[PDB]
Amino acid sequence: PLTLTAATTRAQELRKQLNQYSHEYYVKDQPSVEDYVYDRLYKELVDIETEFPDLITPDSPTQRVGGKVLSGFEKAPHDIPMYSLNDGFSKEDIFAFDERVRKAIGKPVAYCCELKIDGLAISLRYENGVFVRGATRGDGTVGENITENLRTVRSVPMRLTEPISVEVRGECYMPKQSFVALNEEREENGQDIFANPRNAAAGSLRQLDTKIVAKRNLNTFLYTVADFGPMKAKTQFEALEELSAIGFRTNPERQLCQSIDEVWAYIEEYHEKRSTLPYEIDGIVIKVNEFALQDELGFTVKAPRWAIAYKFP
Ligand SMILES: CC(C)(CNC(=O)c1ccc(Oc2ccccc2)cc1)c1ccc2c(N)nc(N)nc2n1
Ligand SMILES: NC(=O)c1ccc[n+]([C@@H]2O[C@H](COP(=O)(O)O)[C@@H](O)[C@H]2O)c1
Repeated sequence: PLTLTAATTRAQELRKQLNQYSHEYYVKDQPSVEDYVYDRLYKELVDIETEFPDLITPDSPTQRVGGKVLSGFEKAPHDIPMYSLNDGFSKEDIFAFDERVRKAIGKPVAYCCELKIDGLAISLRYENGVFVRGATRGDGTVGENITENLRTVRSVPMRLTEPISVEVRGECYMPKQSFVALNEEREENGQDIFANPRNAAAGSLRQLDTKIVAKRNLNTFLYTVADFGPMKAKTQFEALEELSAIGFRTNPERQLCQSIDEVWAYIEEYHEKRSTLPYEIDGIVIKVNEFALQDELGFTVKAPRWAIAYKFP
């Protein structure tokens, strides 16, 4: 019953179908099929892999549960630095930022506005569509290679929609509910609770046992293209849409603003919706939308001159 030949073909069918369902469930936050449909196919795949372990692949959904236990993390260089952001705290700071931008560019400019997610910055590298390296930001030029841990974060694709080679960046965070649940479990086990979601996500990704990480319910929001590869985006808003197109999870609250006044309205809007979000945010990030204009503004030693983070008090 069921030969290696038949199982080999069936395994790929299952991985493709299950991965599509996972993409819808974890990346789109909108499943198409009921859980039992996914569970049935998943069990079939588990049976095939148990019978023929050689059919297990890096992109099989069964690998999300982890298993490897590292002795420590290897250094993860960032040839393209992961910059920090300059901060603003008042309406004055924001309009001041706009003034400097207009002074340098010589004309009004559009701004892509995004929410600043309270989590840990991460870099994801793909070669021919295959996930090959996951890394923390560290000090900006050198972080930690946490590839194995990130393989367990359900929203991180193991194989992209297109076999392209790129490096993208974003935030890995822990949703409020999972943060609450985790602290309750720690209280039950006599452990020190995490002070906030940020520390919980950072501590989770520092865990050497991938099995533990797999149960931490971490999620992601990607917003930066570091190595474009064949990507076509020419603006940040376009980049966000393209990141979504190739398979990554992006934050849906993004908005392209045609004026600094629209920018401030965005800030006021989400400062109010803040408590309603399933994840914590420490602010709003405002970026000159056009890459050509970002290039003109350049970077300071620490951050780009074309973006600013409005921090909530
Ligand atoms: C804007 C940027 C600083 C990312 N960008 C970069 O790090 C970056 C780095 C080299 C770049 O270009 C170079 C490429 C090669 C060599 C030198 C520069 C361009 C952007 C940033 C930082 C933190 C963010 C955050 N917490 N939330 C959101 N929503 N957005 C954020 N955006
Ligand atoms: N309906 C779907 O498309 C879908 C996809 C992935 C996981 N799930 C559910 O998520 C839970 C965890 O499953 P995984 O650990 O395999 O990701 C299960 O309860 C499963 O049914 C549902």
